[PDB]
Amino acid sequence: GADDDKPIQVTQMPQLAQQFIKQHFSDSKVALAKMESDFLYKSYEVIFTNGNKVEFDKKGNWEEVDCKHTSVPVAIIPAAIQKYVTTNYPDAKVLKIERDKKDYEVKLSNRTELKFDLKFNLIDIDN
Amino acid sequence: GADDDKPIQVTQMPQLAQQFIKQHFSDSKVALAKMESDFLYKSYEVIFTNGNKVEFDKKGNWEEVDCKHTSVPVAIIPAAIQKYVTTNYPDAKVLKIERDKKDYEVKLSNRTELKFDLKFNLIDIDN
Ligand SMILES: [Ca+2]
Ligand SMILES: [Ca+2]
Ligand SMILES: [Ca+2]
Ligand SMILES: [Ca+2]
Ligand SMILES: [Ca+2]
Repeated sequence: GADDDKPIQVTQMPQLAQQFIKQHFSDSKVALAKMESDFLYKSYEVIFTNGNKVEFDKKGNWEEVDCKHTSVPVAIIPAAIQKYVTTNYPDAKVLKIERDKKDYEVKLSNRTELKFDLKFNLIDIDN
Repeated sequence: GADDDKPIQVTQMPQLAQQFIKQHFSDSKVALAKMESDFLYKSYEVIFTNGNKVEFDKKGNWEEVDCKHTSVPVAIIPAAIQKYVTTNYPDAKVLKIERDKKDYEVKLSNRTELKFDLKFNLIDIDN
């Protein structure tokens, strides 16, 4: 829970996560890194000085990239999802992307939320 | 996709969905009901005249209750989740709840989003 939050240095994060930050957020500055946990999970969150955030699983694989203050770096977005978005919502940016073992969620700047299965088939549009 | 939306009467929705509306939204008025679909899914959405929405799977089982204009009827919220929310966020209402085959998402009026597994163990807090 919230009481279990533990601030850490970026160097205490999994190496996969450290690499991801360097790869995609080289131009951003880290405001706070923490380990988030409860009885049955552990994750890592990094918040940048512009308010954007990335959350990683215990292995350092991203699970949430929330760039609502700018937009999500395109390299992170699966090509089939980027094509769907740029075809059908050409005036929107992707503000957040999430993934788990079953789907991707994408939140657009026009407030639409899309969900895709792991084979990038559309399974929900919410406006 | 958006082009496939098909407006319908509420009586064309699965009976489980019709029952859910009557059970929990007796005081609301239906503005629009539709079948939503793409190649690999079908769902049903009902929007009320106050802007709240419920989405159901093809069988009429709710998957999203978005009551951001009021709050989610408490009877819909699993007891363990209601207890977590009312303990740790006593000033918040639940504005949306979602579920799938693996987790529940809950969005609170203070903008916090919580995720629980199907056994109601906390697996994410996002602020
Ligand atoms: Ca939908
Ligand atoms: Ca939905
Ligand atoms: Ca989800
Ligand atoms: Ca989190
Ligand atoms: Ca998260």
